[PDB]
Amino acid sequence: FFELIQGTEIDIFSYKPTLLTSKTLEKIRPVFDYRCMVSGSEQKFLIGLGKSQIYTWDGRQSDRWIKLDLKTELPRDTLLSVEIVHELKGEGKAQRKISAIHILDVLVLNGTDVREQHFNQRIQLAEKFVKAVSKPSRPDMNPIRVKEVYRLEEMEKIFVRLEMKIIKGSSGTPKLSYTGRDDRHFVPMGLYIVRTVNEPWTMGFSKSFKKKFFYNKKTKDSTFDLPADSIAPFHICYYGRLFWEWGDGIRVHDSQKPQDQDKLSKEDVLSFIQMHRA
Amino acid sequence: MFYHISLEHEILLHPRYFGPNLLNTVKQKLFTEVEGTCTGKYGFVIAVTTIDNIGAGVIQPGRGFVLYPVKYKAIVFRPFKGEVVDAVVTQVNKVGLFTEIGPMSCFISRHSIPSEMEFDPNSNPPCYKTMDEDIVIQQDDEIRLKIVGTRVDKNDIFAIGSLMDDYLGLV
Amino acid sequence: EEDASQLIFPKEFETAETLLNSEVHMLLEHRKQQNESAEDEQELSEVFMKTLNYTARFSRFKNRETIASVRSLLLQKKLHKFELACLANLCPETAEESKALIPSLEGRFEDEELQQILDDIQTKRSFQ
Amino acid sequence: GAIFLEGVTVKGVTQVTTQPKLGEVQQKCHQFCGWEGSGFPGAQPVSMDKQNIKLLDLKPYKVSWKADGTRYMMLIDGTNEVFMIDRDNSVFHVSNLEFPFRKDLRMHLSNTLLDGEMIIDRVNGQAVPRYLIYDIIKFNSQPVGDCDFNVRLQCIEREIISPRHEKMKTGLIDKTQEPFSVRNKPFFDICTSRKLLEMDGLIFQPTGKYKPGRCDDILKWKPPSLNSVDFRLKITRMGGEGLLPQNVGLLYVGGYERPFAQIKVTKELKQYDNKIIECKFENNSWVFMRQRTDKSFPNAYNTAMAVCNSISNPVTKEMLFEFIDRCTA
Repeated sequence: FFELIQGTEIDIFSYKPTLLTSKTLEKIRPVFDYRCMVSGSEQKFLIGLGKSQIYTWDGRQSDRWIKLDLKTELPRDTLLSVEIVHELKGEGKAQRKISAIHILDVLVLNGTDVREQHFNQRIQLAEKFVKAVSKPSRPDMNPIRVKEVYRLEEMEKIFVRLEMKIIKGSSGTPKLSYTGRDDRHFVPMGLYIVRTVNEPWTMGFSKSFKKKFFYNKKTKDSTFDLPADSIAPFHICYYGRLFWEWGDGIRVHDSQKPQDQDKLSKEDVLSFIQMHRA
Repeated sequence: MFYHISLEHEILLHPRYFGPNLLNTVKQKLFTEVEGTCTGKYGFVIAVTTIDNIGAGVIQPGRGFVLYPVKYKAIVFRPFKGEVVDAVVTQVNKVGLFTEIGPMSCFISRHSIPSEMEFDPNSNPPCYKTMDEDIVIQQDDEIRLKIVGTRVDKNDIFAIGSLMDDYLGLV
Repeated sequence: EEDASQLIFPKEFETAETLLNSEVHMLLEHRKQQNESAEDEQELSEVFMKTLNYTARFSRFKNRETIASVRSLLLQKKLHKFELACLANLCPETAEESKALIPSLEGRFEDEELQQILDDIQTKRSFQ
Repeated sequence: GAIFLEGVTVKGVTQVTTQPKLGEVQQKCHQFCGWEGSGFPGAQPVSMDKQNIKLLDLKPYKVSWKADGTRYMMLIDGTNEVFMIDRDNSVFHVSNLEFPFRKDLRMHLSNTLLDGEMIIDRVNGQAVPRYLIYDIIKFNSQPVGDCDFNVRLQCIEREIISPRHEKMKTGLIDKTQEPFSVRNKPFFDICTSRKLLEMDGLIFQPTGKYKPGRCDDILKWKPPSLNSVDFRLKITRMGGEGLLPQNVGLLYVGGYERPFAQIKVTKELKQYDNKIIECKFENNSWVFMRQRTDKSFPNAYNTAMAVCNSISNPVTKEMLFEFIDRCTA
């Protein structure tokens, strides 16, 4: 890990997400600077030393690297930001849940550093990597996936994939479930909001040109092309991240009752986003 | 069943470990010695709730260390023959079923699992499922099992459960 | 020699007083909070962690006032401690299931009174 | 021990594991020092104690400011012929560093051996490596080490520096191309240490010929604050019949078969198990300042002890000062 980080400060890996609350909602402005993804476990770092020599770490300097107890393989010199997600198949007694590695972001891929590339661009390299390490002849192996990344101005598309499903062991009580690109779902814990544009830049929408543009708040310059210094590298994306937790009392699907009035609903976050798209 | 009982255990204090505070040393010694243990008569010793009584310290003749009989409220657990208990599945095997009840490993053999719940390695988790694909017992599930018998080995109990009678399987 | 289906317990487990799963969760999280303070004391057993997360997963009564209400409503019922705790932990919904998971409840209570008590359990279950 | 200088990587410097070349480089150093045993020929200084400091009055001394650095003898044999030697005997080839002969600038130096340290420096907030030449053993096979420390000090100036400066004046040498800066540590007569005081201490250098090996008359002074020893940290539960099997942090030193000392094991100390731990001394206790990633083994035992001989019978920041000022009269 110290070799792969090349003298980057270790404290960067210890930063906790800012909780999204009515007091922190203003931080998601401007809306176009952000991406979002549905979380199904706590975030961890993962290092690949080759084959089944895969280890995880929870970002605290006190914590040991733990060997990953999953039947999966990764190239040496691989450093990922991940979560572990169990994918339930079916419902109730017939329900079958399989844990899967879900990549949230990437730093190093088989000795290629990608940390300074744009979040979507880093994810583009990450998406190809999951196919590269894929093993479809080996249904006994634990799957690696990339998270579905949404534009923050399209968060409405996430709630259409939230369903109330009967999980094995929930005493028959339906649980909130996020359904992926396949016939698998997981119980969501919340939603990460990641900044992809670096200061002093920000993304506007031009009503005259019907296109997004980058605006430099210091120079007052505007461009329709991606400025190289507008790119948020991994450390800015990781440090600047918000987390909207989806615990009890939070309404994100219409079948949930009762709502806690001190907690942001889907309707509050979507209304705020709609007011700040324009 | 998760039990709240009172237990008696004797602590041996060498005079090197007296200190200015003597009784806190005995409390830390009891929290070290019996927490996390398992005995055949009293089961899984989970924790010590409240150290009730500290006995009189009998200096053993010829020995140096003092001996404290100690009564203490304790949370324990004991597995029982025929008790229907909730459990977490850890592994589905073609021979049996590794589940957990607390720290206890429980092994449910397939020969005492009915003919509906067949084994499948061809699913990406190897699991227990029927031909209707309705009851799917796989890893990290919440199930219920009837404990037939327990075997204690090396100062710890493991158990054997079953699913033969009614209303057993997935919650 | 022992049999939990007919309350056949050893003589050591005669004064055995039961506990609920949320009671075990609350008291062991209090022990974990005692371990968080009061330093120069190491981490507890692997048994402690496994029991604590095990009863955290299967916890049904999210309030201690819920614990006290279930304990007050069941303790005034002519049950053994074992039958009381196994009912309040497994939480069945039909009185046939109440007699099937616990075969020592055969004829202790009337099955309509038993279904009243099970509906009181499902009334006092803190849902998720 | 392929880390050349820790805190930076440097262009062209490379460990030498080639069997024919290494045996040569080492052999030629032993040769040039007239050195006896195995390993590093370089003169080794010793720590000032209340007994040593009496020597500053027995003969003439020069003094300079130690900085923590790494000890490297530089062997200049030819054209790309420059090499560097470790406290370890590790050998490194240096590439674009060139030493002109003072008479003929077209020629290069051969059969020259230098003593000095590699130090990292600060101007721009970024690391600039420097080699400081603090002594010279051989020049053209000329045995300048048997000459007098001012003679050797001057030699280094006109033979190894002025020439590299002239060729830089002309653009035959773009300072920029060379892996590191090259400089001579300035030394001062004894009487000037009062005006002076990453500089961690003092060095007291005698006027006599260079000697390889342990030099009891070359004195390194460190303020007793910075005294530190590197132990390997081993913590084990210790209550076999004892009531409390509290795990206890034991400290280990090289050469000693059993435990040297004990440290009270902190909640944070634990993850350092098997790894070198660096300790200071304060309260009749040891303390953990940092971790070192550059060694898999502790200090030599007799090193730890000569650390202690230093801490308990210390030469104080003030004791040294009175001793110098009195003799400056």
